[PDB]
Amino acid sequence: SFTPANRAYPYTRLRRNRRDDFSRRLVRENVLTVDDLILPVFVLDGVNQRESIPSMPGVERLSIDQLLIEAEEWVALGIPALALFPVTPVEKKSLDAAEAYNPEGIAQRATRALRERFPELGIITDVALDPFTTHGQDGILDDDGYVLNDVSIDVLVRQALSHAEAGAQVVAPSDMMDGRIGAIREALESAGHTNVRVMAYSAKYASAYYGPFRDAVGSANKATYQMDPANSDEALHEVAADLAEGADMVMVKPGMPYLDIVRRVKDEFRAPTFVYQVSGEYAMHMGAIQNGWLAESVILESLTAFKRAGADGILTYFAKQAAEQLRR
Amino acid sequence: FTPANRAYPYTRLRRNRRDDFSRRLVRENVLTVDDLILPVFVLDGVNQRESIPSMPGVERLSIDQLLIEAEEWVALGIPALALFPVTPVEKKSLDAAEAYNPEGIAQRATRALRERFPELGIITDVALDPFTTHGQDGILDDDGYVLNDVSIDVLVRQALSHAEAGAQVVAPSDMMDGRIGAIREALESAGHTNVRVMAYSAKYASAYYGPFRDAVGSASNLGKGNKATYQMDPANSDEALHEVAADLAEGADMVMVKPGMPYLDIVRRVKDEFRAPTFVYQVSGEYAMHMGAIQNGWLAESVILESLTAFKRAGADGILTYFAKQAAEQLRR
Amino acid sequence: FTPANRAYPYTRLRRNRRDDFSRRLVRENVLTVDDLILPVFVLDGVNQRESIPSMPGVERLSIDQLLIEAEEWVALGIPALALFPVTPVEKKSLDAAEAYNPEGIAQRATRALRERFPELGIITDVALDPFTTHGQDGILDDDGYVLNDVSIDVLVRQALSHAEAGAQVVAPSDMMDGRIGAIREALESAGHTNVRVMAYSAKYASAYYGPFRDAVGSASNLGKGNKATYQMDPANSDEALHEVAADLAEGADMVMVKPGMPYLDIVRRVKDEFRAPTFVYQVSGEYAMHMGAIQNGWLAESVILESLTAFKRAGADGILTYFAKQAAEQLRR
Amino acid sequence: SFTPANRAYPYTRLRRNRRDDFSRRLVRENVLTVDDLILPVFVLDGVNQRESIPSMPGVERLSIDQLLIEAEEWVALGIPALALFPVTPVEKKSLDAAEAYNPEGIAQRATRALRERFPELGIITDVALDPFTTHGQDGILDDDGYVLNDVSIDVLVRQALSHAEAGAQVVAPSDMMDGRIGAIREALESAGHTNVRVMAYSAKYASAYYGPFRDAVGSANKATYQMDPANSDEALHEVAADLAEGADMVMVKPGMPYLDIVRRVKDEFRAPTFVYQVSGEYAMHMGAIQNGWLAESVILESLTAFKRAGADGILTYFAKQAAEQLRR
Amino acid sequence: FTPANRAYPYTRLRRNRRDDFSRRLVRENVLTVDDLILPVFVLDGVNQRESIPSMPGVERLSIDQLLIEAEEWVALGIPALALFPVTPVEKKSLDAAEAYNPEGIAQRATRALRERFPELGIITDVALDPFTTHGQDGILDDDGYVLNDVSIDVLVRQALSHAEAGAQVVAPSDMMDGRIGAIREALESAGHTNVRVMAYSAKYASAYYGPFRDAVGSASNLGKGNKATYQMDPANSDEALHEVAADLAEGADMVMVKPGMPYLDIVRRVKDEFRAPTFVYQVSGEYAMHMGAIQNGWLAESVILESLTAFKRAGADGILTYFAKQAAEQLRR
Amino acid sequence: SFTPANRAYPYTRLRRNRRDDFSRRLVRENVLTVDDLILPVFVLDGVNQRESIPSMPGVERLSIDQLLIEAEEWVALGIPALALFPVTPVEKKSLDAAEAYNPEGIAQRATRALRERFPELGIITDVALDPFTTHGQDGILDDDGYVLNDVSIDVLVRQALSHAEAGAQVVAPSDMMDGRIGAIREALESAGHTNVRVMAYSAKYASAYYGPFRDAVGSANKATYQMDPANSDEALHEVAADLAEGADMVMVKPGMPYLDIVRRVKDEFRAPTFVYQVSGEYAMHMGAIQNGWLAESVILESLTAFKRAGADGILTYFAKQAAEQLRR
Ligand SMILES: [Cl-]
Ligand SMILES: [Cl-]
Ligand SMILES: [Cl-]
Ligand SMILES: [Cl-]
Ligand SMILES: [Cl-]
Ligand SMILES: [Cl-]
Ligand SMILES: [Mg+2]
Ligand SMILES: [Mg+2]
Ligand SMILES: [Mg+2]
Ligand SMILES: [Mg+2]
Ligand SMILES: [Mg+2]
Ligand SMILES: [Mg+2]
Ligand SMILES: [Mg+2]
Ligand SMILES: [Mg+2]
Ligand SMILES: [Mg+2]
Ligand SMILES: [Mg+2]
Ligand SMILES: [Mg+2]
Ligand SMILES: [Mg+2]
Ligand SMILES: [Mg+2]
Ligand SMILES: [Mg+2]
Ligand SMILES: [Mg+2]
Ligand SMILES: [Mg+2]
Ligand SMILES: [Mg+2]
Ligand SMILES: [Mg+2]
Ligand SMILES: [Mg+2]
Ligand SMILES: [Mg+2]
Ligand SMILES: [Mg+2]
Ligand code: NA
Ligand code: NA
Ligand code: NA
Ligand code: NA
Ligand code: NA
Ligand code: NA
Repeated sequence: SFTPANRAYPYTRLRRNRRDDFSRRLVRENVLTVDDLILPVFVLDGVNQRESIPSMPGVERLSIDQLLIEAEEWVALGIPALALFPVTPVEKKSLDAAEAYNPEGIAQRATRALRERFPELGIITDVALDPFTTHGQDGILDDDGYVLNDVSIDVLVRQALSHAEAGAQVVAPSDMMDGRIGAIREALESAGHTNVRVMAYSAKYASAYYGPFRDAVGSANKATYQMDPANSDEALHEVAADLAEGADMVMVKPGMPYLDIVRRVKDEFRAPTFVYQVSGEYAMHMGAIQNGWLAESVILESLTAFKRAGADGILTYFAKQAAEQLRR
Repeated sequence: FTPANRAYPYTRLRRNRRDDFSRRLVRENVLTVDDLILPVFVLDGVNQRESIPSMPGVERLSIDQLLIEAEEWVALGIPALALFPVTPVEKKSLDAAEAYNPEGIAQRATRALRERFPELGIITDVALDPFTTHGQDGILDDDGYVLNDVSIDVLVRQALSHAEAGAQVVAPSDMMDGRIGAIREALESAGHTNVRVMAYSAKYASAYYGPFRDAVGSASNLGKGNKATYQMDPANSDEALHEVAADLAEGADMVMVKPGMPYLDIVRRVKDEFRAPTFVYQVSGEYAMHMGAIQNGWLAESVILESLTAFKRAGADGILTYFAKQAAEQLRR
Repeated sequence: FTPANRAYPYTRLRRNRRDDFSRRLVRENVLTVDDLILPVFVLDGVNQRESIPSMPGVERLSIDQLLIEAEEWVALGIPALALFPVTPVEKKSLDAAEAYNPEGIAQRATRALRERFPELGIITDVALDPFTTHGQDGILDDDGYVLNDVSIDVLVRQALSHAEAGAQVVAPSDMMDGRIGAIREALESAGHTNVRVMAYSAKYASAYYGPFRDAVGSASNLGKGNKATYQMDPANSDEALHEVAADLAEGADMVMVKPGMPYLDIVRRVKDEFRAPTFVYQVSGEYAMHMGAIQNGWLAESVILESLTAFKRAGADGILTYFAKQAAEQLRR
Repeated sequence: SFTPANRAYPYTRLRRNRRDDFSRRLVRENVLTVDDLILPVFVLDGVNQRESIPSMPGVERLSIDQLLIEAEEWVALGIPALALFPVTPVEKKSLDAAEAYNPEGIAQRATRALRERFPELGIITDVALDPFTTHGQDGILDDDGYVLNDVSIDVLVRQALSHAEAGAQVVAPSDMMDGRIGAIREALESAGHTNVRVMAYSAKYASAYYGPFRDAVGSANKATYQMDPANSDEALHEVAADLAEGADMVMVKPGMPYLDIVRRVKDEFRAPTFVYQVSGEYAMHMGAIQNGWLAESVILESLTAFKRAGADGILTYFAKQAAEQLRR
Repeated sequence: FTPANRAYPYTRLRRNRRDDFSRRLVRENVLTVDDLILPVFVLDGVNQRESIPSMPGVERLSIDQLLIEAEEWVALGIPALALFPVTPVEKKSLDAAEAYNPEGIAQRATRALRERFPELGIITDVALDPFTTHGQDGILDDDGYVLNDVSIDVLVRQALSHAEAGAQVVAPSDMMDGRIGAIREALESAGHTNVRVMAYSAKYASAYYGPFRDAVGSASNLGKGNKATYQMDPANSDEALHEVAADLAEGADMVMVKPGMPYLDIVRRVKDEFRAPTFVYQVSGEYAMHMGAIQNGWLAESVILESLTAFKRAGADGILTYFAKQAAEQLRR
Repeated sequence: SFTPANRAYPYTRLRRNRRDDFSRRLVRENVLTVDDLILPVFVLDGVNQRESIPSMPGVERLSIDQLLIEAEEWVALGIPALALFPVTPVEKKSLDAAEAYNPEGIAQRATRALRERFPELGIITDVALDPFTTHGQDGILDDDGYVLNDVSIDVLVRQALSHAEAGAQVVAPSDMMDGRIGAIREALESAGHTNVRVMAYSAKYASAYYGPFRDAVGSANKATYQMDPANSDEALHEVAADLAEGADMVMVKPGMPYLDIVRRVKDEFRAPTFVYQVSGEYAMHMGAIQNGWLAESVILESLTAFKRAGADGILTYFAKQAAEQLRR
């Protein structure tokens, strides 16, 4: 913990280390690097296609060919990994979310293309039913319109397996179903996919910050599976379970509104810990920068906060801008 | 923490989430009006109201207008205001003498509020940059560096002038070393036994302060010194513990982390380690980015209470927030 | 630590190791140029460069040559130098007066560097043995023992002379009790408010110092006193905590563990318990044994960055290392 | 943890205990003894054979008969145990590492000879595939040249069993395969080898310090199984797993470059904890001593550091020299 | 502690116990001669040796005889002696003046030993009851209670007299509050900078002291006051922490728990919480009961090393033991 | 843990509470009561029989009828429980320790008699093979003379079951076999003896203090199962295992020489914790009291130490004397 060691003014003046750039640099506790950045990308069905997102200024949905073009720069900048989010055509959506495990679904096609062209680039696929359900709910519904836990997991498992077969190095189960990490881990192990990583969305909150992402993927009672914003202790039980079930990495979502949770998770478990700077966080910052209300320097400051809080890796729509600034 | 071997399917964390009643039972934290502090920008003159473009919905108010608005703040049960005077350009000087003028805006406003609303807490701002022509946070040496101890001598006089005006709380916001002890020693020696000191303990060198600078007219002074010689490096967490430990030893009744949401890990650490009354400032940048996104239709209004709930969950006792009135109103209902 | 019941085959720790990208994501620590301090050996005279056989690739440099080399150090972004003067035999005395001579090598070098490279940190060495004829680390009593408090009176004058020369940091390296407090009190009383003190807190009685002694010409004095009466016994871990606690109470801005790699457990304990800016010296012996093995072809060059990464993993904020330039160059690329 | 107890100069002067030899001796926190030393030995195939190792000055590879001769002195000095490393003849190397479990392999022959002649001397055998593969990799390779985890374990298990049958009191699995301690433990238990100790190489790093050992055994992507030098938290998960799987002792490797890891491991688990002062550490010290750059006293100082850090036992090529100095 | 889910039959704790070599490897603690302090009873006169019936094998020795025996103690490497003078009845007084007599037994013995055996540590006993006619541990008020502060004034003079005689360590054994600070302040003011103070910090009101009282002739004074007004209640554990914390703050270089084996939990707590040099006294009662049982043939001689190993396992750095010579001899072999 | 709270002389004087009996009584942290005492008793085969034990002054071996007589007083004094140790006739000793589970063995006969006459008195039976083996070793021997772990457990299990059938409320497995608590617990549960307590000898050391007990029971390499006196951390692993295996109470043995272990065990596990003040401890104290070297008050002081260290219950040959003093 912490021992103040009887430090007292004027013997102790904390301004001394702050006096010069060189000593500030020497004592600086944390630094952000390109190794910490994961770029989420919205993937379209077509060819030679890009779309602008109204609530995410500067962010484009990209067909796979456009994705391959942009990825050259992302690789050149040293961005270790992408998180793929397909924009599913409405005709492919169903009550059984079968498109989730379609070997020729966008996510699967995108993964195969990227694994071939950029063998060193990390590909993190999204294991979730809501891009594929007609109702846009995060799983299979019962008569009452409730999301069924275990039946939803059966689909997630087939989906995760389809992603491993496409070559994804990481699968990221994002729908907050209980026990899903264990079921997905059992299935990957039994199928011989020993080295496929599982990045669990462990402490994912029922948040208003997800607004712009719903515009991005075309999907605009979550309180029955996503966490209540008020709860902190509960996040520890979520992470403990996912680690026991075999997650290689655990995530807190949203990010900056939940930095205390990041801190508690890294302190308690000492495991690889990730944080999602969500679409609302990006849009809030971008909106204030374009309005000329905040300096562009808030981008790096916001990312530094994640590192200081204990995060190993950050999912951020700012990943390319950040990488550029870090280099130059 | 002990996980107690909890395992799916015996443990399913969705069961408590199934219904509103059980979510309510297990809910770990709640925000109330008792948690809110409203910062207010105070003009000289009479019948003055000015909109702040970078802070949509926030007005600078002359004192007469402040008193009128305060009726509604008190009616909503908001426990305290933090006063930030908008100092006329002509009253800035090298020596920051306006800081301790009994007829300064902060002193006049404090006297008016204390008389009109005796139960409303008034938190005054103990700082020199509103009163310096160069806009730096203290008195400069011949190298252009802020002199620590000389600045404190001015801060002390100012804090005493606030105590004399009736302020229940003084909040020293310029990051000078040892200033909490010096101000406390002066308050004690002068008989102001119960004047609270709310220390800005862990206050970071931040880009989130942009709109406040627009509100008080300081933005064009930013380049004329280096705030990194006293404000904390955003990278530093352990250092916050040392800041807080010193302010508690020096007599602070409350300790504060500034900025807010970008520093929620620091709020957590500070509350966990010291178990003291812990405050957090949701700064002008944070307000602006939320407001901009809400006005754009990019974010639902519900993000306001989500952002404030976060401060409570992280361990804060009170939150200085430009959303205080909007929040109290929703609460309230 | 809670293991969280992780069990093979559900948990396979090789999955994160499978690819470079995932290794990069989970990597816990990185070394940067911000972490490096270069010690330099400083000669009297002009156009002097001398190779040190027991430290392959290290040169003692006259000040003119130091300034020339410093251009490259600054260009690589190395934040600071630690200066070690090579005192002429004739300037050694019983009273160590050369320590505080404004025209001593350390003072002249500091003044030259501060003028030429204003942003480069200069860490001076506060110690008496470079200036004593007997080569012991302080002033001797009639029993041949180093007098604690009398030595401190000389160290104080020397630290003041460094502050007057412009040094941003003084580093008291002779293990006298209470010396941090005495030097700090003197700096404060004289107005050197911002002069940092980098305490050699947990400095051990070590055989790894051999080559440094060759560098500064002290090897033949080793037998003339007992360093074990002030330097720490290598067996003692708990004792380091007490050393550091005292130096922090006495005002050190940074605390240091010496030797480095053979004492990485101490770095860990010190960082864990105090959460303060923590420094480590990768001493001359450590440099020499790595260099000797690399030159022999017994070890790959990559051991340099491995050794330095270890300091970061153990909890060090900064590393004093004769590899600083070689490391910065690799980094850099 | 730690309470400074308001100790202050001049009331507290830490030099007082340092004043005289007798009080230094009284407060000395740790002492190295011969009980802490394990001697690694490189074992040749022949008779009347010894070889010098260019990068390990003073260290000889020894035929088993020479080993028996030298062991008399090691036993007389009180060295509790040897760690055997066979120097496999190139003709015995294969893709299936079958020589690993050959009842007449060097390790097995050496063990039987030593167990008979010096019944009280601890014998620690090396459970590893790399001395036996043609490719010198630490396991069985797939098409991509990747080391297969579970298939490699199947061989390790047969090897460990062959060592128990030869009489080894300890087997030491050194190849960083996940779950191998558990598999080896299952097999030893099922075969009735209840008392055979398992000394797990738990936190073994992807290190440059292993250079001279590769010269010693004739073997000059490890990053896919050996630990990244940057990682500390990760070492706790490695040790927790090996303890749960049944290790009687856990090891950190390299040694002095990883003393912080030794400290964390002993503090967290309070289990028998070992550390390997590797070939590079030995060569670095020996090179500087022979160059006359460092006093021979660094040997004892380096070993003292392991004790102070929390190690119960130390694998060190300095074991005989250290034992001699400790006695005389 | 984390159990790490270890479970039979995967974990069998008998495997490490199977052979001597593996037992040796995992052995957590060892006793060495460096851990031993021998208490010795010192007579006035010349050519005096007296057997102590309640302490079989222990002799009181005149100084000449002490010096002769000390040759063997030094040859075995025993680091220090604790001296306990057997004060002649005629030299006891109300004012305990004999305590600070430069010609007292303790002072004479210290001077003789320091000259003859310069490397042997001498720990003198700072206490008043050997010098009072009533045998109570300090100066009495008119109610028959030991006056705390007045007793300290005598203890200080005595500690100074020991420092002047050459003692490297003084050990204040009478349980007066604040005595460590007062003695340290006096030693510091007088220039005895390096005289160690070994505090009897947590010393209990014990029945195990019986035979020592026979050794020094105090048994018949026990009823003439109440030791429970300064010695600790055997029931109290938390209280020991407060005793030790105070003695460390007051400047003790070593802290001690008394009795020994009946208080091994206290040794553990004290070492765990303070991480300071920690000593334990295996008192006369403990020696006597072991000796009696060994002489009876009820216990094997091996219990001696078992009892001493316990002190090391519990966290002691050094052990004051009447078995020191017997132990060193076995060790040794 | 502990906060000194800046307490300083003369503001703090710890002698103040020590000034008067009443305040000493108020702050007294621990008190010994008759509820803390368990009396070990040596039980003979005959009728109207008692024997004196040379190395345990004042202690008698008693036939069951004499035991019943003495038990009236023990019950009247409030002693909660006895620990029975039969003195097995040499003719009943064997290589297979079959007498251990004889329904008419001394322990079984004694238990049935006491359970009937004093239904409220706790009876703690000894689950151990050494009173029943010809060789007096603590289990069944292999060819090498080593005590077999799992084969010894098979006998212990039958013995524990015979004690439950005789009515013993507690069985106390005293032989240091690994896993025995679990095996005994499995067997008691399967047989329907749900409420039979298991008092594990968890941290039992290879001690010289057991001498007089061996005289008492007629039995004068234990280092291969009993704990090395030097080891403390190891005791935590012993207790953790016994608790997981189902022990209702855990014990440290010897007692006063191991009070630090008592402290660590109670602090770490917060479980019912017992300590054995062994025969050597009793004889040492009794010998010094009879010699007139120590006051009889050491008896209470020695017992107080166990309470202060964290023990809930104490096995002590002083139980009747202590009970008498506590009452009067
Ligand atoms: Cl200043
Ligand atoms: Cl500021
Ligand atoms: Cl001195
Ligand atoms: Cl030194
Ligand atoms: Cl008094
Ligand atoms: Cl006393
Ligand atoms: Mg979803
Ligand atoms: Mg979950
Ligand atoms: Mg990190
Ligand atoms: Mg300011
Ligand atoms: Mg401050
Ligand atoms: Mg702006
Ligand atoms: Mg709260
Ligand atoms: Mg020096
Ligand atoms: Mg010091
Ligand atoms: Mg040399
Ligand atoms: Mg660090
Ligand atoms: Mg290998
Ligand atoms: Mg492993
Ligand atoms: Mg150890
Ligand atoms: Mg006394
Ligand atoms: Mg005291
Ligand atoms: Mg007596
Ligand atoms: Mg110890
Ligand atoms: Mg037995
Ligand atoms: Mg056991
Ligand atoms: Mg209790
Ligand atoms: Na990272
Ligand atoms: Na509140
Ligand atoms: Na750094
Ligand atoms: Na050892
Ligand atoms: Na010791
Ligand atoms: Na009890």
